[PDB]
Amino acid sequence: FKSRALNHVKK
Amino acid sequence: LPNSLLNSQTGKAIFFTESNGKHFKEFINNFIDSGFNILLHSVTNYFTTEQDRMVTLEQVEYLLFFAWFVKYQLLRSKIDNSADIKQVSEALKEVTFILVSSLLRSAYDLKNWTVTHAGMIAFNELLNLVSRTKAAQETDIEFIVSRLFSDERIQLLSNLPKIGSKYSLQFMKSCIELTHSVLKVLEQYSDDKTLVIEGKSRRQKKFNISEGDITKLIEEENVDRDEALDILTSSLRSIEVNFQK
Amino acid sequence: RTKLRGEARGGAEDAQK
Amino acid sequence: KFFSKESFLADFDDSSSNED
Amino acid sequence: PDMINPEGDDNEVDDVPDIDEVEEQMNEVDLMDDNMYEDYAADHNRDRYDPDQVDDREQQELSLSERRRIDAQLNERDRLLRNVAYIDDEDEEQEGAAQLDEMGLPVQRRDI
Amino acid sequence: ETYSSYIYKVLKQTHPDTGISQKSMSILNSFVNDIFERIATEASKLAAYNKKSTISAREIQTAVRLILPGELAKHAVSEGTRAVTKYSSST
Amino acid sequence: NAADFSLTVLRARIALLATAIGGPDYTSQIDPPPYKLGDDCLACLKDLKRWFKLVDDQQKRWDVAMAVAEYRILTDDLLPILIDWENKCSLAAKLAKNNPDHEEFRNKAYYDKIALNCLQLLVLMTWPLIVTEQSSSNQITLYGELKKHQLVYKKTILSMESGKVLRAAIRLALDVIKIDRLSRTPRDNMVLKLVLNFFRNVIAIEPGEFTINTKKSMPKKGITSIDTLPPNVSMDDISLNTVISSFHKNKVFGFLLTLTSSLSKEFDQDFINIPLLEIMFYFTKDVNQELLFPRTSA
Amino acid sequence: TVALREIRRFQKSTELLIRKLPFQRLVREIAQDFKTDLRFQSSAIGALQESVEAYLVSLFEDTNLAAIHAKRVTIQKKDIKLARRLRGER
Amino acid sequence: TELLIRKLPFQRLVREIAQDFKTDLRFQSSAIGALQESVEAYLVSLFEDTNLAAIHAKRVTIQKKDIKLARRLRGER
Amino acid sequence: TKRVPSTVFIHENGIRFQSPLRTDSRIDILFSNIKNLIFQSCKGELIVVIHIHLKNPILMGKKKIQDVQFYREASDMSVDETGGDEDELEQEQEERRKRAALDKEFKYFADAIAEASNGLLTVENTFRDLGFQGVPNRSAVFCMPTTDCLVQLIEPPFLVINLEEVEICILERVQFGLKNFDMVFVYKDFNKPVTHINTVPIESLDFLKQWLTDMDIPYTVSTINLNWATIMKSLQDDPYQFFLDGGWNFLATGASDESEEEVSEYEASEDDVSDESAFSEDEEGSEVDD
Amino acid sequence: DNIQGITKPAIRRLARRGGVKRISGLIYEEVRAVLKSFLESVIRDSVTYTEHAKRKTVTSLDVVYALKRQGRT
Amino acid sequence: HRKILRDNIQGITKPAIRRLARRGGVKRISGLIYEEVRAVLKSFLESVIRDSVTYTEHAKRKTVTSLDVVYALKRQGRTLYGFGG
Amino acid sequence: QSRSAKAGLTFPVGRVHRLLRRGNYAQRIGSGAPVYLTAVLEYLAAEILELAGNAARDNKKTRIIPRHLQLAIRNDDELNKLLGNVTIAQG
Repeated sequence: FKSRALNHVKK
Repeated sequence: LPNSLLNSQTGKAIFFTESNGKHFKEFINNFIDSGFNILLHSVTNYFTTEQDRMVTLEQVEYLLFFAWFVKYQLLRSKIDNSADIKQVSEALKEVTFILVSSLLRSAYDLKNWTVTHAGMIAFNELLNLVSRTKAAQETDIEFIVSRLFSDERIQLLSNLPKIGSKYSLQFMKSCIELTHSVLKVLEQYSDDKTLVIEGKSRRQKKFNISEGDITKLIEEENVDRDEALDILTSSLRSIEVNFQK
Repeated sequence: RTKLRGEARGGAEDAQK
Repeated sequence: KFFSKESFLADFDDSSSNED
Repeated sequence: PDMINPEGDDNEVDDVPDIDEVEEQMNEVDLMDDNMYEDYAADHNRDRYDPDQVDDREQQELSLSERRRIDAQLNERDRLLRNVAYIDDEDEEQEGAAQLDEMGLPVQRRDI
Repeated sequence: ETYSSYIYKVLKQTHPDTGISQKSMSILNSFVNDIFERIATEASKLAAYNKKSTISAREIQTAVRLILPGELAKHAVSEGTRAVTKYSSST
Repeated sequence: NAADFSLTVLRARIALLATAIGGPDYTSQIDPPPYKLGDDCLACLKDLKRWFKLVDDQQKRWDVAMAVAEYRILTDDLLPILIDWENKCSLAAKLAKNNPDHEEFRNKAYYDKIALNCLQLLVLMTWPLIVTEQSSSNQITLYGELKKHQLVYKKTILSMESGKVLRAAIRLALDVIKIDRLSRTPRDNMVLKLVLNFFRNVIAIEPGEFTINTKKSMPKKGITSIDTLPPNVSMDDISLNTVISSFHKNKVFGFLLTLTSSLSKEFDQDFINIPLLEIMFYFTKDVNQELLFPRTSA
Repeated sequence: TVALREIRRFQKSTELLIRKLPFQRLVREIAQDFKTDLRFQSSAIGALQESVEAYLVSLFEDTNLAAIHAKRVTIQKKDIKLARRLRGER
Repeated sequence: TELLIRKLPFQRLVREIAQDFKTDLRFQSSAIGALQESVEAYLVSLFEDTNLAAIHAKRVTIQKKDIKLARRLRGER
Repeated sequence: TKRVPSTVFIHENGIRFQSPLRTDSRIDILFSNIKNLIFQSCKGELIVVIHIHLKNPILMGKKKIQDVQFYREASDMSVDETGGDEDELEQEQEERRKRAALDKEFKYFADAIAEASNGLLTVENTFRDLGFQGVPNRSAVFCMPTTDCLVQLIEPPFLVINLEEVEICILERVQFGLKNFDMVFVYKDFNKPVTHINTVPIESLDFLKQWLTDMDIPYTVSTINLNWATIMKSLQDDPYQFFLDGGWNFLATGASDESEEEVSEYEASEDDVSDESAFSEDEEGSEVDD
Repeated sequence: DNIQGITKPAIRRLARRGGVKRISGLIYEEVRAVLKSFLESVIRDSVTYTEHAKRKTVTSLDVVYALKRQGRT
Repeated sequence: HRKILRDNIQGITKPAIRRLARRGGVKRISGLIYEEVRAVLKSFLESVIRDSVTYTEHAKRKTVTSLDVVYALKRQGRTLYGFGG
Repeated sequence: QSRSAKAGLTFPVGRVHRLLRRGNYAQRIGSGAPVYLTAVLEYLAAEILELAGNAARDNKKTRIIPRHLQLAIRNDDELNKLLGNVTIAQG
């Protein structure tokens, strides 16, 4: 499986 | 890895309050004025033997700790003249030079890019500290600028911007600040010409030694001949670089 | 063994050879 | 600026006593 | 085709530390050379210990039980510091703790 | 050099002609102290293993027959048991 | 149906253990209910350590951590035990400083041992969660929810009467520090490493990341939120301002300063050289130095 | 022949190895880290001296064995890493 | 923890070792199982070292000389 | 390019090997050209070999080779992949039986080659029990001291040290605390360069010295590595001028030379006096348990 | 002797948990040699401990103690 | 203009490393082996002096006796003989 | 007649007993165990003395040197089994 991570620090 | 300056946005701001900000400023000031040097010396003692076994986390946190506290002492010395820059003087030893440069080189050759970014930040602040100490006093400064820019590290700092455009914004901003620091510290030697640098020789550099020459160098610089043989070998790889180049 | 050695009977021809 | 450990024990016990 | 060994020949796989092999290619120091007849025989000045710095006197020595206690303490220190996962591997840890049930869970202490 | 004079007594006992040097005697003394340390620590660990509080000669017997090579261990046991039976018969 | 049966018997056993650690002593009538230790309760602490060893470590599972987290062992059992020990020891230290050899603890060694085991569970349960490749699918499934439970842990540690557990941890450290350097066993320096590791866990806990599955195509609605927060936990509780406030109020800063300044003369530096640097990094990873100098002004 | 005579003299002048006075300065500098106010015994510095010579000579023997194993005369980074590792001293 | 080598050959190996010892002590299966588990652990350690000694020499097949290198670097004779 | 199960032809003057790939490319070696006929057993080995050393090199067409070996894979397969039954025990039975059969097969052929030469070439047998490991060239192989030669027959550098042509076998870098040493054959004639075999284990050394006593070749011990190129060139320039005065005396024999006079008496230390004593054991021997 | 009769796919499964992909022929014989030496050492240590304990049958705890000896730095 | 030798690694001189390597028995060496030997020597002295200063600091003295050093080397398993005790 | 002559060994059984007491290997030690240990020390020291003296006799040196001790350790295989890890020096 392939996953993409999203951070809250990029906001 | 935790979220840090390598991962956060350049516009991210921590909003300290008045009391919390004052307490943090007092704590960091007492940390640098009390035991930044002892802690840094102990860690560069420990990691110089554990260099080939540490995973990326300790390399990143060591380089960020070093760069952050060097930058904070630089900014405090710039703002206020009460603080002493020699409180981060143990940043300028040869062991920390070897550790930071070897971490950056091993990060580049293995194509590891987080430790490359952290070492780029640490090298930029190392050059900033060297520039501040050189501007304060005009010596060991020529020795340390010969030490950092030795080997193939000029080619390393040259080809770091060529590969910058693929990666993130923070890597590219560190490329900006590192190249600006490199050109600012190397434009100071445009007229002074003191650019003797240990270089890597490729083909045969073998020389038939003369023990009369060895003994008269023993009389000259008060040396034992084994380390004079070391000096005689190390003088053969010494080259000079052009700043226009 | 009054000599109290592991190879007291074995050392003579070793020294000879 | 050396920080003493006995001073930290004394400050710990004193701020346990009254806390200011 | 060559058969270097009956037992097996080289796999011919590429070397991952290419930087080290290249820097050995451009730098190699021979031990069997002309300079090996130079490093050994020397003056007697460097084959000395400084009498002023080094103090040689009859001093107090540890007892044997004290030295064995220090040996046990630093063996414990090296074992704690060298092989550590977390702090939870403390003293009087259960050597009979490895009790796995039929369902994989730890076996309950002390039947309901 | 606490154990050295008795090394010298053994050396006179085997034949009085030869004489021991300083450095080799120091090597011999450090050998004897090392072997003493290995017997004594190993028997202390066996006393902890069998939970006894008294050092006996029989755990010394099995400790010598532990760390020494076997053909040398049986000779060490033989001379030792002759010495300890002579000591007990003298009582 | 082996997996869900094993999960529900594991959750039942953690529930029974969490009831067996202690109670709030509703029998006594005090306006704040004082926490009372249960009968044979140190064995329950060793059972939590045994459960976290045998299942979480070798078997590559994280079911025990959430089984503890949903039954509030850190929130309701370990923190009241450590805070009660801290308050009792502070009062006893006051009364012994004014008059020595009066009003002692009855079972001080037992209280120190259960306090040390509670601190061990705090370090073992608030450890930073890293999920690299080739790990078990249980950890990959459970990572986000366990990060949220660690966020609840950090909020509860920093917010429970302004973090008296930090004072308990530094008291467990100065139990070691009062001993002379020559008389300190390596277990005592390992307890010092435990305290420094606890402070690095308190600082180092950050909100998790939002991971999505990219095998299917992204629909027209798209990502609606990337919030990874528990219900009662806000961004203010996690942030560094509360950390600095709770550390200055509980004198964590003076503790770190007095271990940093005499690192070579007083302590065995090889034990605590690395957690001290980790603590300094976990302060300074998210702080810009230009904004710390501000140069109606708001 | 005076040439093979000085070869024989060179055979007499072996076993010097690492030099005594730089080793004394280096072990003093190493001892400054653990405790600044320290003093040494000359037999202690000598014992450290030949312990380091014995360890490093055994290390070069193991590194040479690893290098000859690798179809190769020279020694590597990885040769000395293998030679140090398979003694179990990690 | 699978006991790969067959149990009755190991039980008669221990009888053979008792035969050349001429020790005439008996054996239950607990000590034999502990011996076999310890042998499996020592052999998997030796074969892992033989793996990485072989791939140090840029081969995927372990050999006679990898075994000699493992014994000599371990120092066992 | 590809090896095939070929055949070998005995003639009364020359051994013949015709390649079934190409008839024109074949090897013809005279029986008078044979210097040595070595037969090696397969015990502790994967293949079984007969080596032939020549006094006059033979050219293949582009380069002169010195010695030719005929080999046979005795085992069924060289390397076995990894990943009820009991056919394997009978399998190891059949390769021990066929190893004995192939040992007979090459021993009879060695007897045939020895008989066909009519005394000009003799037979020779190797011994594994006296063998010793070491590195010639860049290969650490179990080398093979035999009755007539010292042979090395595994690696494509094949080494045959003729014991009738060697002057001395200097043992070299033999110091204490050292597990390996360097052993160097210097031939009787000085024109060819010396042979050096490195990294021999120390435990064979005395046994190796015993072999040095069997083959009528002396030995000396030098504790330092010797630069053999300059020494051999100085021997090439003036052989008789050096040998007439101190031919072998330039090295230490084995050493003592001048006396060191560093021995000391232990100064005749007396018995220890003023002991601590004060035992106070308070322990009873009682009855010993046995 | 059954040290001749030690089965070979068991050695291949030891090799499977060893991580290797291929096994040579002399590998078998020298693994059986180091088996012989290892059993020699550990059974000698076990019979020393059970001669200390005066029992006619060895125990597994003495084998664990022999492994504590056989483990070295 | 000329580089000075101011480092603690220059106690480990290059012909000392080459003499140790010739005593060990290599035939040719690389370049990074010098500072690898320097790092190995630093690690070994830091370990042995760590045990030795622990010994002599438990002896309530400011000097190091050779008995402390030989027992420190004995604790690592690298036993030395010929120094008394 | 003290304990040393009562055991018949010139190595000191009393000093072995005392240094066993000061080591705190156990709180109780026997009487036959120091006799046994000093007989083992007698056998080992006498054997390595005899081999070292024989090695001195081999090269016709009347005086024993630590090189003869080194020859005694290297030549005997079981002494290399006993003393393989240790190196000896000052020569």
